[PDB]
Amino acid sequence: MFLYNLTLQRATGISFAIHGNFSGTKQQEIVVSRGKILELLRPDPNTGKVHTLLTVEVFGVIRSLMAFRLTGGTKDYIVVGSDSGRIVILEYQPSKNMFEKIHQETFGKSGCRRIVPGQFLAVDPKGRAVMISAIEKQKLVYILNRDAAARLTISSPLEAHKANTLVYHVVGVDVGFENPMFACLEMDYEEADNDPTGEAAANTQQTLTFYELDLGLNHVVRKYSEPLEEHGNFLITVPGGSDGPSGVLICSENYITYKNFGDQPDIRCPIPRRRNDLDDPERGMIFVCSATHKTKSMFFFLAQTEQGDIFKITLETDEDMVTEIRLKYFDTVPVAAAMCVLKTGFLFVASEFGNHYLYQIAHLGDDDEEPEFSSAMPLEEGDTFFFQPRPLKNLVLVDELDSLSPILFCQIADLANEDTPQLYVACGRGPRSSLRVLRHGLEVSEMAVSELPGNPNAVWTVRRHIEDEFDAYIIVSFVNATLVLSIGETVEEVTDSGFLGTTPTLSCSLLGDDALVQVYPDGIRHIRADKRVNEWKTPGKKTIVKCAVNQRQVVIALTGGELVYFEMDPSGQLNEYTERKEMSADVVCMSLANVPPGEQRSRFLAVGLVDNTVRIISLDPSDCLQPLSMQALPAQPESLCIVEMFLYLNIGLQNGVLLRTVLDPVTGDLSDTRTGSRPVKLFRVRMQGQEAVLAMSSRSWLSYSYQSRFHLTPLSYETLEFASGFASEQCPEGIVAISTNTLRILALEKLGAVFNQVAFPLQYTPRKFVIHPESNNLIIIETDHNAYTEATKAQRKQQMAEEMVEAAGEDLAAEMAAAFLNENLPESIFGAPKAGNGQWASVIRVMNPIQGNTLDLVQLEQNEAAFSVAVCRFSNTGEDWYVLVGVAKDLILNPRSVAGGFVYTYKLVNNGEKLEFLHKTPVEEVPAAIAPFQGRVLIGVGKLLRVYDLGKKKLLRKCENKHIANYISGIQTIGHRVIVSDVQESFIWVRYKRNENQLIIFADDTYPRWVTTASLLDYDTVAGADKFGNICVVRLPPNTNDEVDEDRGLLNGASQKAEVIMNYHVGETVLSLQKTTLIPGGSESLVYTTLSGGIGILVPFTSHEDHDFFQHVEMHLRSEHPPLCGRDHLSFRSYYFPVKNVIDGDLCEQFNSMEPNKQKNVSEELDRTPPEVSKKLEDIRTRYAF
Amino acid sequence: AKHHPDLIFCRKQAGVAIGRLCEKCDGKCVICDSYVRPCTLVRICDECNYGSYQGRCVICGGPGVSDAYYCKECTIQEKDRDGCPKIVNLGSSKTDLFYE
Amino acid sequence: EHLQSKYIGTGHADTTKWEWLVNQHRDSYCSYMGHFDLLNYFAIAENESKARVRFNLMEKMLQPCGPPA
Amino acid sequence: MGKDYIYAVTPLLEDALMDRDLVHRQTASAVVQHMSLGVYGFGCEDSLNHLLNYVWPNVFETSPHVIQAVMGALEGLRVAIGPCRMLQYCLQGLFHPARKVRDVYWKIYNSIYIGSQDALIAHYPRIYNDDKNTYIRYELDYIL
RNA sequence: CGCUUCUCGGCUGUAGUAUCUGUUCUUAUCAGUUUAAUAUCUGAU
Ligand SMILES: [Zn+2]
Ligand SMILES: [Zn+2]
Ligand SMILES: [Zn+2]
Repeated sequence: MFLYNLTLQRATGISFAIHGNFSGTKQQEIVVSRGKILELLRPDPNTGKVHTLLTVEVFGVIRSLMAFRLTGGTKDYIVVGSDSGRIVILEYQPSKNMFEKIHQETFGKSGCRRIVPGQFLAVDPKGRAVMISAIEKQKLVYILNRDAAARLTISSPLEAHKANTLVYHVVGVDVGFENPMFACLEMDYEEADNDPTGEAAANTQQTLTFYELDLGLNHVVRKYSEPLEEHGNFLITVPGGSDGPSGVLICSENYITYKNFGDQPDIRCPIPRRRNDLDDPERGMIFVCSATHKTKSMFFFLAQTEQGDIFKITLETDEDMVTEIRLKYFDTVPVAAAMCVLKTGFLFVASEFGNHYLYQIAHLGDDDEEPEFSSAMPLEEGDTFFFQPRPLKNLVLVDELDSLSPILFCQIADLANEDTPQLYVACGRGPRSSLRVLRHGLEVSEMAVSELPGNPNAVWTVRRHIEDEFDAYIIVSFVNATLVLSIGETVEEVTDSGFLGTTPTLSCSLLGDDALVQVYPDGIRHIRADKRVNEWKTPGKKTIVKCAVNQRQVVIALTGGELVYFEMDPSGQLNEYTERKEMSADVVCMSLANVPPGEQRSRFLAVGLVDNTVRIISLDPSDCLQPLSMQALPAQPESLCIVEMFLYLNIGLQNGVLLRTVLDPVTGDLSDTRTGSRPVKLFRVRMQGQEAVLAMSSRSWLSYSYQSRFHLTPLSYETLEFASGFASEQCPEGIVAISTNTLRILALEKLGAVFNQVAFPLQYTPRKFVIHPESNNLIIIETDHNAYTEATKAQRKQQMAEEMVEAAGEDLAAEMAAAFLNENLPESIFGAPKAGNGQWASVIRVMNPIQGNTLDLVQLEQNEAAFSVAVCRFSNTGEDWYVLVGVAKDLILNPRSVAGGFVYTYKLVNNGEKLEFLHKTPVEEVPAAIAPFQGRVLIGVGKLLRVYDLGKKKLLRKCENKHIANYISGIQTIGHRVIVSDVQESFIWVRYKRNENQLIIFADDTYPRWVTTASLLDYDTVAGADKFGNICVVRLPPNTNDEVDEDRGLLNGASQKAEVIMNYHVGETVLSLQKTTLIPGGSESLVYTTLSGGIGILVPFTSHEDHDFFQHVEMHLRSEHPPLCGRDHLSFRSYYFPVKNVIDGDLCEQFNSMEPNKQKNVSEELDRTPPEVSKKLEDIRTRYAF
Repeated sequence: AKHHPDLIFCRKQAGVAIGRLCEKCDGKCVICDSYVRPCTLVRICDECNYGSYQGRCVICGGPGVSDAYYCKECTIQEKDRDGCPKIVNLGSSKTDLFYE
Repeated sequence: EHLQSKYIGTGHADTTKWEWLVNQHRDSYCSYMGHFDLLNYFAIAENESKARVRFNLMEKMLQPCGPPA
Repeated sequence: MGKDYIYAVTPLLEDALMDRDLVHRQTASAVVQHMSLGVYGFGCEDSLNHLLNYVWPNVFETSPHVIQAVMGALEGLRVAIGPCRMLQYCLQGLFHPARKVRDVYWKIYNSIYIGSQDALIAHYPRIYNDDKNTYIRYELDYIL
């Protein structure tokens, strides 16, 4: 078979973040690296949100990322080091909106090797050189200059190779227009690998080394090399030259050290720990972020410990020497990978797990109240620096940017009884863990909801002037009456607006600059602001069936379909045109384009009729009321709307189908999507400062442009009837939409994403959850290494209170122990305490997946950690449900020494809302895989697969196997077969027999995999994913008879070796595979959810013409459009195993992102036209998924 | 070359100087000596491109005419990501033929 | 000879079990911290942050298997 | 374009690599090399795994032309069928008793290692711990 | 210049291997070198 990989939700977790003037303007930008994805984010200063400006798939792993400024320069170039053996320097072109690759220099073979550089990346702060460095043996220095076209140039790479040397970090030492130096934390290990005593590797301390590039001699020399009294992990540049004391701060476990060569005495300052926080038996504390800042008077550092405690670090100095280093507890934020403090006083934190945040700095400096700390205070007894944590004081949260990393488990299910399915996702690490529900809709925020009597069939919303920023009137038309409401921000019905709609109306608008129009099927009422009613009667006894209103044009259709035009004069009154046409059938809909800013009348008019035909008619006065082009339709038209952003006519039919044509004096192409079992009604809505079109069906959809790319996304909301735009001080930009007997002022706040995230927070990192299929409820097991269960939290709290009273309380304050006891710190905010090593907190939570509330919570013991859960129903007992939970005890993870597990058995008594203990069986290794099978369960002990059955005392085994290798991690059954996933090798097919009870291995796979999870596709094939990033599909050979009864194997294994029919690299550890159908009216597609937040699909190809066309498309795009980092795309997808039968659709869907000369070249090489290629390229996505 | 097994390459760190091939050597891959599918330019190091050694044939040492290239089967095997492919020594061929 | 001086980790006809496995462990550690997502996966399995895991890996690349034999 | 003509000529090279005269084997090994780099990434990894079974016994030849032809074929099959498959073939000859087989298998492992050092991480065998040293890569072994 | 008759004719150097043909040890132990293991090599009766 032939697959096709699409990404629905791109990856969202951020590894690297850098900031600077990438556009070249005064405002700054963030550039983040999501591993495989390079994005540019703009932190909008007035409104505080973050807006993505560009998102590119670089098809490598960006191992390091750093921005640098050329000396005497305005733009910052981005310097990317990746798994290819190339440094690559990029420039953001804001005009074309792309990353133009300025330079690309190759220095070694590809992949995340140990010898070739790319992992560490330092740059000179002035911007004259750049050093790209490996974890071992070799470094390189490029010399960047600018030649006379103001153009960037690179020298040949200098070499700074030093054998047998580990490099912990590298950083650019500031030297103002001096020879550039780089500082690195090296370690020489050859004497540690030569001496078998084991103590020579115990006194082999790090060396801070300074490499000085001699521009006069064009080579790199080790200038200084000073050892370190403790192992530092990373360094911080200190600004210098004329700005500060040029040097390198060195962070390390429980210490921060200023070190700079020549004359400075080495300044150590111990890291302030918390007051009596209960996580430190013996554990140190390191920094994880740097965040330097230069506020044009002084400079400071926003360092952050591993719990999340941002410190503000500042150097107090004489002439150029540092006198002391002093710091204080700035704030506490969830733990970040990178911080970028922005000028204009922002602070962007990129939490590596969970949501990222953007705070506004409210009180910088913070030199007022807090007991600040210093290096030169002569304090002994370890740290003696004890700050007390507190809620936010210096920062205020402005934006929470949403993310899904890490997706640990996911289900596609329709538990909320909606038509489309839903994504139930586990997320987060630690106390910030959360179960998130995702739908395809848009987020619909109810600003206000009113009930209307009767049954309203239409609404409109108008202002008084064109210059009115907000609206002043709402018009609701019922079947036989109307009402007019007014907004004075307290919405009420009015009587003297001038409309007086006792008859139902067909429209209202603001025709004049301050003059209005009502249109009702008994006449047309021009209402000037001075309430002057220009009535116009019907001609004869025909009634007005349809209407098309504008600023300066009205066109109505009366019964039989007779068309009457009305123009707005410069006098302001309406003038009927002297030509009237009756068309070939009745008119079911009409629509006019909105009037342009300069233009004084709208040119084209589209009219849909009962012949299932829409006609386009020009209304320029040369050829008014004269046809241009017709288009036939399959069913009865219902609604038409013409917009720009390049004009498009959107046609909704009486069945739930929407179409779009391009518009000009002739009409062009056709696009279509089934919105639907309801007649589609189309309404122009102002969205995001632009135009967008709301379609109405059994579910409401919104079609809106987004960087020349329309998104037809539904709304996560009920079925409605009629809709129109809205503006107020209550809601600046929203929709007024009515459904059955009610009216709703709604707001669609998020117009970027695809899914609607709604989260319910959890206690610990949720491993996996099952779905109780009767009365749908999730049953989550949550389990975290290095974590107290809250019984021991309360015990350790009472113990520390007892110690704080007992430790010489005579002279006294037992108030300290009481206030310590009854003042909890929010662990989702301040970080959970870490319980040393080998401790294991775990809960079991039954949760309603609608409201998200803990319907039951079952704690476990101190080290008993849950690892596998299954709901099932046995055959030897009756109908009653059962919950199995695999538990372990004293697991310690490295070096791996489990102390035997258990399997808890619970009853799920009642509708499923609570969970009675039934029994507890002990097993001799951790049961990592529980799976129901033919009314019993199958339990993978780990190298031992056992059938089990219920006993009233404990679970009773029925069979056993012992020839399955290293460790079980997954058991999946198609019925009569078992697919045992080893943790190292592969899928092992096992047959279970009915006459006997044997478990016979009858097939395995030739490759080693390290399978994480897997999924069954056919009776034969098993799709699996692994730890390293790949996705394989293992289909059994066509014979492979299961009837094997029971010594040689074939190659030390089984005998019928299965075969592989795709291998593909994804770049992230794919942890959930599921065969499902994400859209009804679509077809099945393997949905994978990765670990870095991403969500993708693998869809089969129908016919060989599609497969061959897309193969030639991506085989052209590897040539014409190479990836940004230089990583070869075929040799990225063939990272571990070579690729097979999968076409990368993320490279294919970059056909819509090239310059049109390239698109014309590729498209004429494909012998098609580029709109037809883009139609064919989005047909697969809209057919299979979103 | 692969025909003469005693020839050694420079294999130092490849700089920015683009390698050139003589009129007698035109079309050859540097590692393979095959004529088809050139894909990647040759970057020779700085000692192998200094002064009088500029614009000189990578294989020969004669005066260069065209740009040098790796074939596609050297590109996809990543034989272009080892060092400077400038053949250093002249050994046991085109020296006794000079002596004959 | 010249390979094992230049390209480390290669090995020759007399490479013992300890040298082969110590090159195995060092290449494994640099590919753990090189890939972002293997580091993600090893950070979820503890509650350690990513810099704690990188310091724990980087301090282990000196003598990962034990003293030589 | 070798995706179309590889099934036609695989019964030819399977006959050439069984033939006694070693020029048949050196030229068929050159064909295996160029064909393996020609069908890379097209899913013809079964025919090349068939032909590797006949190419691989020519490892112990000592004529220099046939040894460089077979070793070019092995490092040209490394990218075609994977470093995993070539590591499975290069294993258990790395520590063979004879030096004559140990050095050839170690130089094919050196070609694989410098060819693709990152991709070998997933494909290394599991080697248990002895008394004094620990050899199990425990980090890959534990599971969420 | 033209006309006729007879007869003859044509239609090297370079790098490297695989083969034959040439000729070769019934030394007993021991020990050491060496080899995957023999072989090979080195000595004392
Ligand atoms: Zn080549
Ligand atoms: Zn050179
Ligand atoms: Zn030449």
